[PDB]
Amino acid sequence: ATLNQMHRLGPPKHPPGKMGPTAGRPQLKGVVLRTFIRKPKKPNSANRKCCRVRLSTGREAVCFIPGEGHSLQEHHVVLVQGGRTQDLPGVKLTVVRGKYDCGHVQKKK
Amino acid sequence: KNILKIRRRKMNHHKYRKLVKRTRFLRRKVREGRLRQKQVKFERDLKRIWQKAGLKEAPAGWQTPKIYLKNQ
RNA sequence: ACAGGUUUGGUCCUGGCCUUUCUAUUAAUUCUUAAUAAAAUUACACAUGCAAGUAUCCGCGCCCCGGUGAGAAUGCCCUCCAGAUCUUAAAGAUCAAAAGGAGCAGGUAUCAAGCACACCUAUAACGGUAGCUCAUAACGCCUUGCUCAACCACACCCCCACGGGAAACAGCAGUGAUAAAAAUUAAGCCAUGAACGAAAGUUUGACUAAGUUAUAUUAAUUAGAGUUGGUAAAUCUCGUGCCAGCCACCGCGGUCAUACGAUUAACCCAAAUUAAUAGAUCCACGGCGUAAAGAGUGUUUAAGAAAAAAAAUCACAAUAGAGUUAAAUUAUAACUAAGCUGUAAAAAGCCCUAGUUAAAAUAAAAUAACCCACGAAAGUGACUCUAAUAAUCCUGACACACGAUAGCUAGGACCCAAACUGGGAUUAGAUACCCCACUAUGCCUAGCCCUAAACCCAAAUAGUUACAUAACAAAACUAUUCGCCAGAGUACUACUCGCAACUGCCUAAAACUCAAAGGACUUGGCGGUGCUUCACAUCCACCUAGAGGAGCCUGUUCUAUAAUCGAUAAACCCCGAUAGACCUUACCAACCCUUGCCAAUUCAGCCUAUAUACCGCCAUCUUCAGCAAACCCUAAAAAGGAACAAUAGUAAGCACAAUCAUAGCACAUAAAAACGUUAGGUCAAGGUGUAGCUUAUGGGUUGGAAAGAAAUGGGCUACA
Ligand SMILES: [Mg+2]
Ligand SMILES: [Mg+2]
Ligand SMILES: [Mg+2]
Ligand SMILES: [Mg+2]
Ligand SMILES: [Mg+2]
Ligand SMILES: [Mg+2]
Ligand SMILES: [Mg+2]
Ligand SMILES: [Mg+2]
Ligand SMILES: [Mg+2]
Ligand SMILES: [Mg+2]
Ligand SMILES: [Mg+2]
Ligand SMILES: [Mg+2]
Ligand SMILES: [Mg+2]
Ligand SMILES: [Mg+2]
Ligand SMILES: [Mg+2]
Ligand SMILES: [Mg+2]
Ligand SMILES: [Mg+2]
Ligand SMILES: [Mg+2]
Ligand SMILES: [Mg+2]
Ligand SMILES: [Mg+2]
Ligand SMILES: [Mg+2]
Ligand SMILES: [Mg+2]
Ligand SMILES: [Mg+2]
Ligand SMILES: [Mg+2]
Ligand SMILES: [Mg+2]
Ligand SMILES: [Mg+2]
Ligand SMILES: [Mg+2]
Ligand SMILES: [Mg+2]
Ligand SMILES: [Mg+2]
Ligand SMILES: [Mg+2]
Ligand SMILES: [Mg+2]
Ligand SMILES: [Mg+2]
Ligand SMILES: [Mg+2]
Ligand SMILES: [Mg+2]
Ligand SMILES: [Mg+2]
Ligand SMILES: [Mg+2]
Ligand SMILES: [Mg+2]
Ligand SMILES: [Mg+2]
Ligand SMILES: [Mg+2]
Ligand SMILES: [Mg+2]
Ligand SMILES: [Mg+2]
Ligand SMILES: [Mg+2]
Ligand SMILES: [Mg+2]
Ligand SMILES: [Mg+2]
Ligand SMILES: [Mg+2]
Ligand SMILES: [Mg+2]
Ligand SMILES: [Mg+2]
Ligand SMILES: [Mg+2]
Ligand SMILES: [Mg+2]
Ligand SMILES: [Mg+2]
Ligand SMILES: [Mg+2]
Ligand SMILES: [Mg+2]
Ligand SMILES: [Mg+2]
Ligand SMILES: [Mg+2]
Ligand SMILES: [Mg+2]
Ligand SMILES: [Mg+2]
Ligand SMILES: [Mg+2]
Ligand SMILES: [Mg+2]
Ligand SMILES: [Mg+2]
Ligand SMILES: [Mg+2]
Ligand SMILES: [Mg+2]
Ligand SMILES: [Mg+2]
Ligand SMILES: [Mg+2]
Ligand SMILES: [Mg+2]
Ligand SMILES: [Mg+2]
Ligand SMILES: [Mg+2]
Ligand SMILES: [Mg+2]
Ligand SMILES: [Mg+2]
Ligand SMILES: [Mg+2]
Ligand SMILES: [Mg+2]
Ligand SMILES: [Mg+2]
Ligand SMILES: [Mg+2]
Ligand SMILES: [Mg+2]
Ligand SMILES: [Mg+2]
Ligand SMILES: [Mg+2]
Ligand SMILES: [Mg+2]
Ligand SMILES: [Mg+2]
Ligand SMILES: [Mg+2]
Ligand SMILES: [Mg+2]
Ligand SMILES: [Mg+2]
Ligand SMILES: [Mg+2]
Ligand SMILES: [Mg+2]
Ligand SMILES: [Mg+2]
Ligand SMILES: [Mg+2]
Ligand SMILES: [Mg+2]
Ligand SMILES: [Mg+2]
Ligand SMILES: [Mg+2]
Ligand SMILES: [Mg+2]
Ligand SMILES: [Mg+2]
Ligand SMILES: [Mg+2]
Ligand SMILES: [Mg+2]
Ligand SMILES: [Mg+2]
Ligand SMILES: [Mg+2]
Ligand SMILES: [Mg+2]
Ligand SMILES: [Mg+2]
Ligand SMILES: [Mg+2]
Ligand SMILES: [Mg+2]
Ligand SMILES: [Mg+2]
Ligand SMILES: [Mg+2]
Ligand SMILES: [Mg+2]
Ligand SMILES: [Mg+2]
Repeated sequence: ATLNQMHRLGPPKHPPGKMGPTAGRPQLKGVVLRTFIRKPKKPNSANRKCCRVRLSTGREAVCFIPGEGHSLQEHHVVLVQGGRTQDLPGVKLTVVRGKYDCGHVQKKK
Repeated sequence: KNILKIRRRKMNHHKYRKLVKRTRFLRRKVREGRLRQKQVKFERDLKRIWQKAGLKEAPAGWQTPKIYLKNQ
């Protein structure tokens, strides 16, 4: 605006980033509650294998399992990361495949 | 056109008024409920001062009137 | 940033989100060796071993190094130095506590007031004033080491450690618990530094040299990871069929997927490669008519900006008083007639109605006004009189004073209007639009409430018409100011603060969700918009003859059958059929035949699935006038492109038209009728792309089908 205004208001500061689902950490350890299924948003349709998990942050969170096929039993321990899934509403947490109770999605050779 | 912004407002307002009619008395509670907190916090605010200024009693001729609950 | 992708049928514009670059942890997949740097989840709890000694006593040393970042908006910077120590023939030097202040210093104003935060007396601890801080952010709250040859802070916790919990590795190694986060219970004082020593010297988990770890660079001995729709380097065949799955953004999968999973080639990085999460980087010296943003209005404070000119008058409707009434309407009488009112049409309603003639109150102010004045704005236009329109004139608030309608409180008023409500219609319904009553309420006096599309969506005050077209609208801009705007919702919302409000006003967020949301335009299409002109078997009005009823014929649709297919709004229904007893025949039932028509073929043959893969032939708009290359123009182009006293259009082609045929004319009919549209019709005329069948979805023989409860389309024959 004017100079006195730009003086009184200071220069603009770049606002600190809002921490996401992982609350700033790269990954999270988690424990399974109930394996289940969700339906995608409109233009595309499927059914995605989801879990409900608890995080070492003591928060419960809905997360996504990548790949075709898996074994996920209650009380299994998992690792999770912050990939958001573009199909579904509100699932912000992927499960890392290959660690703990989820082994690398199997090969059919 | 810009009506399409107004439509939203118009609706959001209408849908609010309707709400505040059904909810009226629930609302009325929670308003007065907080006024009785206000007046209390207010009181404590001053009480704090006697006790901070070393006096035992509230100073002479102090009834500490109720502002928030003022009616009629 | 040298930018790039992403809003729409498309075009700009505005505007987020994302990609592309570099670093760091951690994870997944791989991993050969050295060298060098770096080593770290945790002020959670700690087993054990060590991290201060020296030295003729005494003395001196003993968080100094070393560790950590818990705390505190801490602090940076700059003054000024008490004290401690060192040197020394008394003054130098190094640290530097306290105490200060030029200036700089995290977020938040939804934390706006704090509550004695000041001074004066030098009298010698008493008296005297009534102050101080604060919108240039006081006082709060929230988060946090840092501005780095270092500085600040802590040392089990109770900011401080007398005392209290209680028995302390935030020294080196190690260890439980915790966390996405994993170095040796390692050797030496040999160098440096430190402590003591007169000294040799002694001690030192500081440090030195190692040990461990792809954490980062370097060198080679080491080859692997990710990608391949687009942004963005790079693809073939299968499988799968909106499923399994993938994507950072746009998106991919619904039978032929370069987007999935797996091959095949490539691409690019490479002892690393991807993924994740944090950073660096990243708004606005840009804007505010239509896009997010000029507050409803004025004045002043604080704070600022300044050559000269800058008070002239109502063409008369500011405001506040007090008085007054012309038209109309109403009470209420006098007559007179039975109706009067009311709509598209009615009904209900009223006849204490209607017309006429009289006539107060209340309310509202035709024409003038084709005027454009007065007020700060809201607002103000019947008449008269009284009072009367700030500032020698810049800007200015959260302060002050006003602020349409509606609404609230008390009292009056009540012609007419009228939310509500009750009748009446309309309607599927009609809580509405139409009708009829009647109320709060519009009116006055006094007090509140403080909101508007309070909009001319265009801030104030001086200027200029220079420069100049995003679009549209009211053409473009300086200068001084204040106010306001950082995607869209969420949200004129939740909590706060204040208000004569207590379904209120004002101030005004976040979770979450999305990759948009917006402004202006462009061609279409559409319109129970408006205007003109038509319809010639054609909508209406009109004429004739029929269909719907009856019997029958014949086609669909349903039921029934072991027993075809196709068509099925206009553009199906005596339709493919100008044609089914066997045949046709594609169907069902049984039986049978396997190089099984042909010159040759691990080959024939298939009325099997795709008409949404198609060619063929057609339907349809359509007796509609347009389609389309080649160019040319438009202060830009999505697109448009004519005016004949002509203004940017020219153009061969295909349509129409013209000619042909109906045996001469003419008209009439026939024919013709592009481009496209309907993914319109038909893989059963035939032919084909893709798929399937191959001792059968192939080829033969023998029979068998086509029954009517109905429902309906078209015909025929009648009813004389
Ligand atoms: Mg992902
Ligand atoms: Mg809404
Ligand atoms: Mg409340
Ligand atoms: Mg848009
Ligand atoms: Mg599109
Ligand atoms: Mg559009
Ligand atoms: Mg996006
Ligand atoms: Mg690691
Ligand atoms: Mg230190
Ligand atoms: Mg340090
Ligand atoms: Mg901290
Ligand atoms: Mg604090
Ligand atoms: Mg502060
Ligand atoms: Mg000092
Ligand atoms: Mg709040
Ligand atoms: Mg005193
Ligand atoms: Mg302490
Ligand atoms: Mg003690
Ligand atoms: Mg400790
Ligand atoms: Mg240790
Ligand atoms: Mg210690
Ligand atoms: Mg451990
Ligand atoms: Mg590490
Ligand atoms: Mg040692
Ligand atoms: Mg080393
Ligand atoms: Mg390396
Ligand atoms: Mg190898
Ligand atoms: Mg399915
Ligand atoms: Mg395929
Ligand atoms: Mg891709
Ligand atoms: Mg693939
Ligand atoms: Mg590496
Ligand atoms: Mg910039
Ligand atoms: Mg403009
Ligand atoms: Mg706007
Ligand atoms: Mg906003
Ligand atoms: Mg204005
Ligand atoms: Mg104002
Ligand atoms: Mg407003
Ligand atoms: Mg002044
Ligand atoms: Mg000037
Ligand atoms: Mg008056
Ligand atoms: Mg009169
Ligand atoms: Mg009269
Ligand atoms: Mg009358
Ligand atoms: Mg009428
Ligand atoms: Mg009647
Ligand atoms: Mg007029
Ligand atoms: Mg006017
Ligand atoms: Mg004046
Ligand atoms: Mg002023
Ligand atoms: Mg008002
Ligand atoms: Mg009123
Ligand atoms: Mg009334
Ligand atoms: Mg009266
Ligand atoms: Mg009335
Ligand atoms: Mg009614
Ligand atoms: Mg209807
Ligand atoms: Mg109507
Ligand atoms: Mg009445
Ligand atoms: Mg009024
Ligand atoms: Mg107005
Ligand atoms: Mg307006
Ligand atoms: Mg406005
Ligand atoms: Mg102003
Ligand atoms: Mg002025
Ligand atoms: Mg100029
Ligand atoms: Mg344009
Ligand atoms: Mg927003
Ligand atoms: Mg409002
Ligand atoms: Mg509100
Ligand atoms: Mg306020
Ligand atoms: Mg006809
Ligand atoms: Mg016709
Ligand atoms: Mg008939
Ligand atoms: Mg008949
Ligand atoms: Mg049939
Ligand atoms: Mg049947
Ligand atoms: Mg059919
Ligand atoms: Mg068909
Ligand atoms: Mg058809
Ligand atoms: Mg026929
Ligand atoms: Mg037959
Ligand atoms: Mg057959
Ligand atoms: Mg089909
Ligand atoms: Mg077709
Ligand atoms: Mg075809
Ligand atoms: Mg033509
Ligand atoms: Mg053209
Ligand atoms: Mg002829
Ligand atoms: Mg002719
Ligand atoms: Mg013809
Ligand atoms: Mg012709
Ligand atoms: Mg079709
Ligand atoms: Mg059809
Ligand atoms: Mg065929
Ligand atoms: Mg073929
Ligand atoms: Mg057979
Ligand atoms: Mg037969
Ligand atoms: Mg019939
Ligand atoms: Mg007949």
